[PDB]
Amino acid sequence: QISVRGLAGVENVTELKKNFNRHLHFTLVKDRNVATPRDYYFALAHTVRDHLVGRWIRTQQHYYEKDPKRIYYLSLEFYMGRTLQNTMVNLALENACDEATYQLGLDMEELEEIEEDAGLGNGGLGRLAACFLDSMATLGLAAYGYGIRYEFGIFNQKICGGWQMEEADDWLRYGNPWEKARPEFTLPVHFYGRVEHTSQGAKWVDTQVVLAMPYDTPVPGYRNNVVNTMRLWSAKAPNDFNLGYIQAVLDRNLAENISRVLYPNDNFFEGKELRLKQEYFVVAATLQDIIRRFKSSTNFDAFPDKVAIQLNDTHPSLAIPELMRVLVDLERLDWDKAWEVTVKTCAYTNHTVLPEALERWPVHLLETLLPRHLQIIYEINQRFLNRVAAAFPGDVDRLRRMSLVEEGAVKRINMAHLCIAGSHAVNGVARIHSEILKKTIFKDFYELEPHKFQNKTNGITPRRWLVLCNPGLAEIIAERIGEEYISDLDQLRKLLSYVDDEAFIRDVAKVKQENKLKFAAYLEREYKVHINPNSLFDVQVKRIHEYKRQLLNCLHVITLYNRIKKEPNKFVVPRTVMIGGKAAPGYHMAKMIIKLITAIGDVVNHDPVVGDRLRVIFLENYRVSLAEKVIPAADLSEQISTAGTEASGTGNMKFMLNGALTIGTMDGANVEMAEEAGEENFFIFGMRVEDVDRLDQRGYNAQEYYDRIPELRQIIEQLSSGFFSPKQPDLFKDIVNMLMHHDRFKVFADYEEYVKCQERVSALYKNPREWTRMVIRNIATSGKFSSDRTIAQYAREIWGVEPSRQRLPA
Amino acid sequence: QISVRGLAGVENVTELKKNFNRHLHFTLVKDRNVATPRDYYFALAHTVRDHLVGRWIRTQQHYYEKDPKRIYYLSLEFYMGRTLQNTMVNLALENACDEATYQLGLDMEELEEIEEDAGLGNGGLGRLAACFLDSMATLGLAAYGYGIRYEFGIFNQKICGGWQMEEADDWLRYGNPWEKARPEFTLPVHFYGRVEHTSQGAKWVDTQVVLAMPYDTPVPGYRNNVVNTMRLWSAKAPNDFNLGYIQAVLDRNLAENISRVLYPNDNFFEGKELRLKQEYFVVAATLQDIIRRFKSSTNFDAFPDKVAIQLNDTHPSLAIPELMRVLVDLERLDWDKAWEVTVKTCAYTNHTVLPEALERWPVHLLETLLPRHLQIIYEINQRFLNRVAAAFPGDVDRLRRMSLVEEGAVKRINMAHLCIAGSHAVNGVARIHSEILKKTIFKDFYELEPHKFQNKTNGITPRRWLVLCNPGLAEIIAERIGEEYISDLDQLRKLLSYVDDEAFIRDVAKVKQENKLKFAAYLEREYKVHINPNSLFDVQVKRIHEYKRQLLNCLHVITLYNRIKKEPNKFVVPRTVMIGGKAAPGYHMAKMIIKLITAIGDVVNHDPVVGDRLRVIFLENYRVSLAEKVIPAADLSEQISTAGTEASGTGNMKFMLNGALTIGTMDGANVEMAEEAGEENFFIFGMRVEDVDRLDQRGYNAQEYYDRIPELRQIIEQLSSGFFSPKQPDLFKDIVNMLMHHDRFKVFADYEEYVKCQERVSALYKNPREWTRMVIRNIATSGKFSSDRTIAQYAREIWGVEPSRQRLPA
Ligand SMILES: OC[C@H]1O[C@@H](c2nnc(-c3ccc4c(c3)Cc3ccccc3-4)[nH]2)[C@H](O)[C@@H](O)[C@@H]1O
Ligand SMILES: OC[C@H]1O[C@@H](c2nnc(-c3ccc4c(c3)Cc3ccccc3-4)[nH]2)[C@H](O)[C@@H](O)[C@@H]1O
Ligand SMILES: *Cc1c(COP(=O)(O)O)cnc(C)c1O
Ligand SMILES: *Cc1c(COP(=O)(O)O)cnc(C)c1O
Repeated sequence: QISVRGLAGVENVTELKKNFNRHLHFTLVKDRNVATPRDYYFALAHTVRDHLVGRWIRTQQHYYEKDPKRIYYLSLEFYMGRTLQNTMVNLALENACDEATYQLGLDMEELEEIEEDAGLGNGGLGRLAACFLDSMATLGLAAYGYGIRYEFGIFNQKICGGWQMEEADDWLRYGNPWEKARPEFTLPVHFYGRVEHTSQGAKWVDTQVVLAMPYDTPVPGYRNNVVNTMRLWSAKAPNDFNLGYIQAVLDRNLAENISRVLYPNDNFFEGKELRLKQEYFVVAATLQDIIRRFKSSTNFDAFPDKVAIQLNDTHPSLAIPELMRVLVDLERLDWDKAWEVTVKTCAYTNHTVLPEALERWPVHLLETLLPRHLQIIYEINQRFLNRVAAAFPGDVDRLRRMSLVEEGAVKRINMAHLCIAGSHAVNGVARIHSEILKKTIFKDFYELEPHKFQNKTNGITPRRWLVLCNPGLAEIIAERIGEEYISDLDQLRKLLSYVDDEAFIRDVAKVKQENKLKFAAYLEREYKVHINPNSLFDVQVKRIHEYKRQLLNCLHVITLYNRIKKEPNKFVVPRTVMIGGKAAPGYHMAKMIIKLITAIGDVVNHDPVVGDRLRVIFLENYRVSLAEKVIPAADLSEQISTAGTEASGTGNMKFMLNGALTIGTMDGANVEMAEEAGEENFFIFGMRVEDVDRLDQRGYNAQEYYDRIPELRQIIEQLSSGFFSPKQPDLFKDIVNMLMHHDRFKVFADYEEYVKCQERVSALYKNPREWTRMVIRNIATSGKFSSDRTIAQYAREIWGVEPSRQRLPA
Repeated sequence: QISVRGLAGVENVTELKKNFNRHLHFTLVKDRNVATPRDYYFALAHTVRDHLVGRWIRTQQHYYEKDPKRIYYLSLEFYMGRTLQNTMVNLALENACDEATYQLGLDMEELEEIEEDAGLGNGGLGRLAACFLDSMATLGLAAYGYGIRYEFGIFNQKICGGWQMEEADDWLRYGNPWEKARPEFTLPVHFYGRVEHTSQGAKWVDTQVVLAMPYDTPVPGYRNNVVNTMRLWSAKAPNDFNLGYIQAVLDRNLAENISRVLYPNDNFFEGKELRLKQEYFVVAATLQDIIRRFKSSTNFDAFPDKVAIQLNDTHPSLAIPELMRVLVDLERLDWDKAWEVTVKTCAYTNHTVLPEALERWPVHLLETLLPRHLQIIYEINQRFLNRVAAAFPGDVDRLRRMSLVEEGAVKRINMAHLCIAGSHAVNGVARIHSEILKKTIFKDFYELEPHKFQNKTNGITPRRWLVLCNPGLAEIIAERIGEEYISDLDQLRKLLSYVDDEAFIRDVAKVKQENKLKFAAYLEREYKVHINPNSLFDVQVKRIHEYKRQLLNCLHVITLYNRIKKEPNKFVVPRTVMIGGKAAPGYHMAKMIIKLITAIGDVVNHDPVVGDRLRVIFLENYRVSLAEKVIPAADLSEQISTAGTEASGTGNMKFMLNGALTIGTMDGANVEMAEEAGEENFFIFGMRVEDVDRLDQRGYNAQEYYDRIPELRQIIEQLSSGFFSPKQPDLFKDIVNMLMHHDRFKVFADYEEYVKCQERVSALYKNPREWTRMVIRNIATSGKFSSDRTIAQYAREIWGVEPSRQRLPA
């Protein structure tokens, strides 16, 4: 049908049909009389997987023979989403499978919808890990992702009575055809116990053992025949575990609970023992696998020449003291040599400055669970502080601020300080964030070791986030500039030559229109909701958090409602305002925000005076597969965090690639996006970081804004008095109280500029030709935000390896 | 190589090789460079499984079109053992796979040893269920086995310091290539709740739900292209289960524990709640599946024409009140009609008369767990007793003895009484056992409903228990009488014509000798134990229980030792005495018996005066795959239970088929075996049932035997004084105490006859030609003990269906 989806050759189609029927009969044990759509999905998935196998085996043999430096990306989250379509895209099989299935009487798009998301992450951090794997494979790097195979991923969100309810995400119920269990590379992981000091060093004894069993998933590069591996560990009890009899077998559950469920926090730390066990489990199993692979090529001088370990935040920070433990206690290296190897091997990426998100583990927990690691941490700390004291003699307060050990009520280990001390490179995730790290929270570290600190601005994969989710747009671009841009996104700059081309303008606007119709139809089918597809699609999708300021969007929505009610017969640009995202289960204020959004919808959507001029829709169960549907359909991307809080953002980038304009603050990567497109082509508003600092010095007084802005005061009075909750008039009083007295994120301070800037959006939308020209200028300058660019920078500036676009043979 | 293993045609071998390599690459994702023997095993298993699929699909379609009466065999145990070799035997693929693997550089016998037993049973009852499935398929019956997929089967036994230690049998760790998950036929099962009585009947409300997910395993018939199904249910929590958040997900374990582990008792009942949940789980899920299949062909008049349910002991007895519940509460049949359907549909097999093995559930447990089932049971009881009272007016004591409800301290439901009341047929498992049921424990029931009571003597499958485990014997038989006997075992009578044929005598004795050499070598390899393969192999393998009298065998062994020590220079026929079997983990006396056996070995095996004249070996981890090795190698089969206690036995039959002579009491099926072979060809000794009764009336006084038999007294003094436990002299005093004061099984009363009869065994073994002639007379008359005979009788006399030897097309 369309060119970027590849060739449907007669031979290839005939073979795909034959293999589909083979898997239906032999693998699934069904005939066509009794097969359901789910059986058809599995038959297709097995058929496509068969095409990965030879390449997977060949890629791994190639790494064994060439022995390149290997890159190990360690993360507690990999937010993969669905695999079927992505695999077909990367192997150039999409049109062939469409034709084969069409010839068998089946619709491939309906089969794709059956697959479960692999939801092994919370949001941006986990999704970044997934983009990165895709880019590493596309760039020919010998890379492995290592994590945990959670039995239950991020919860499924249902909305009941306008409230979030959580359901378990039993993603493995029907089987996962993409993974291969590897019970033969099972490894032991130790917990608890005590330390004995012999004449021949320290020994960690009397430990409890849990087994780590690996499951491997293929990660195909884009049309280069490289298939890398994601290795996820699952927890198993040993067979002599607890070994009256029946209870001992049932208690195997205690050990296997380590890999049971993903902690559903985003930007929020809690010191729970189970989470610490998860973190050590992944590190201990991973490092053993790494060492085994290194020895099969005790000269550890060469270890950093053959191995890089990238820490995705502090969540796998125990890799530092575990590497030391192995080298000192088991391999018998002297401390100083071990430390040299460790620092040269490890690098740390920081993803947040919010203080409540930073991991600070109580010492008593580490003492019980990981007594040897605590000894090693103290020794790292004493040696590190000895260096600080030599460089800044007499600066006793600096010694307290830089310590890995925080004093107090409960002594804690600051894991971020541990990661900086033990890594040769430390990076933030957007230019403004990296600068903030050097000026504020890690200023002391930067002064001691300035060479360590870098920036690596985030990116997204253009395979999933353009070709897969928006083939119509990919196609109209390819018609003009060819297909090379899919793996070299900077080539999108060539589209600036088409900003005045009437045909290109028309085709861009047509693609958006088709995507909006398709999305409006999806909403009627699966959720019984009617929307005007000629309205401006105003979209804010991301996790629910005070810092992301869904509440600021709420206040705009109410403003627009109130203005319609005041002058009902005046024209206004119609909007469909869509907000979606999950709240962490124990985060009360986030749950109240969801309820506010649905309550505003209840009033607005049923007011006959409003008509179809304004609709407010809460999009339930926001996840990767839903992002692939709504992002292509958006007109306006809402990126409105308080300046200084969103370390990067990556949703922002996905919207820019797919032909939405952005309204946003100068925060995170929004800064760089505006720089690349031109500020004239972005809707920028609100306090800059320096303005937030100035208000903090004077003291933020929300009352002042209430007193001076009548439109704002009317909204607060409506919230307080029960206008949006007529049966429970005090329902929203905690939201009102927070906004008026303890708002850390200064929602009222950006309200006036936000409303004014939204009026400019509406004005431009009235002129479709000019809106579309601005869109072209955004898509054309989105190339910097390819994760291929990001990964090339990590490779050259941190890992010491050279990317390659060279194909392996098929 | 050998004829009964089938043809190795060039085409077939070429195809098997190609498919093996295909599964190695695509299914296992390995190349030959990195493949282990376990990978080779899986590649073969997938290759053989592919040959089952078409036949499986075709068989199930055939049943759908013909709509025969369906037979549902309900069991809490299916002791399947390994599947690979059995599948090849039943599809005639054994020589072809041997040749294919040989051509690939692999030894198929080494690959077979990798497979785990499916150990989903305790011993004889579970193994009988497995034999039965094999026979039902071979006889063309539309039969389904239904049970539970335990995550952990019967424990692995290790012997440490001579004591039994238990390890979890994590049989699924590497995957089970034989099963197919069917998550689409998942069904709900209800627990707890309460009953409401409306105007429109009783309603069972406020229940907790557990899901039952089925896994299907193929059961191939012998060369008839029929493949039936074994459907095993696995427990899953619903997704809203308990739905702070993290704990709710971890607590899904509570529901999933239902299918976690097999209770490891043999002939011993304990009233644990988890076991009751297992029993209801299997019944509730099964009956829904049965009803669904019946409706897809509300006229329940025809239900017993299309359905038979066979209850394997009382373990699935809740099927009776559950069928009633469905018909009355959900389908709205009147009680009397429902009851007619139930009784005509259900039939009950009893497997034991020991009072401690009979299920008697406390009422308070049923009241909490299954309140509606308890109401239905009481109503069954009241109606049943109304009939008793009409037939035997004034016989108030009969009403108390026959009640389903036992009065007392704790009121209990007698499940056996429930099964008799609600079934149209009740059978025992050997002629003597069936007679005992009519004269003793169910006498009252027999007087009320004599037509219900039948016998169905047990049997074993000759596919597993001759062709598979002893191909050399199968072959020498086939050379004389052809191959038809494999599915018509009565044809073994033709071998009586060869009792004087010198060539046949030689070949029979040669096969035994080869099997003994192979077994002696297995023992040196895997267990570092040396044995004389010219010695008489004296074997007692079965679960450890007082009633089975492993202790009587111990006393003989000590007697032989003591006689050697007394006259060291006299000739005695050398023996290797092998005892094996598992003890239930909480059965203290069974555990002490194992320790006694190993302690006797410690002394005997290291006494230089004994030499290789006597060796005592405890065979560790006795299970189906070990039975297949040791049974072909045995000379003497020890079947020495106290008369009246072993309902049938089935090990006895396996030994008779494989060319061992039997020493045994007139108990269980030993009676019928002696009748078929002739008493002159069996080593019968000891009290008959009537003799045991006479001693019970007078009172058993063990002291009398101690006082009169000097050889017995010497042994008791050696046990008491520490001769076999020099470091812990009192170690065995509980065994001594039991034998002297509270032996329910009268070990001393059969001692003198047992020793005398053992001397006759030794005398015959000295004359190999006459020993072998007697063996021929046993093998030749073993045909009655085919489970094909047993199943044909169930089919005609209970189920109302006609077996068929007709082949389906391939
Ligand atoms: O660079 C990728 C993205 O990382 C996000 C992030 N920054 N920190 C986290 C974070 C995620 C999960 C969890 C924590 C922090 C703490 C925690 C504790 C327990 C379980 C999960 C989590 N996520 C940033 O907010 C976002 O601006 C950035 O684009
Ligand atoms: O007909 C097949 C065989 O059934 C055996 C049996 N008779 N009762 C049981 C039995 C097995 C398991 C369990 C129970 C009884 C009670 C129990 C409770 C809990 C768990 C398992 C078990 N087993 C008989 O002892 C044997 O003579 C016969 O050949
Ligand atoms: C990209 C993405 C995110 C991150 O969005 P932000 O707006 O950067 O927070 C979160 N969740 C999903 C499912 C995503 O695809
Ligand atoms: C046949 C068999 C049994 C039953 O043996 P009995 O001597 O009848 O108790 C028990 N366990 C295994 C493994 C068997 O194969």
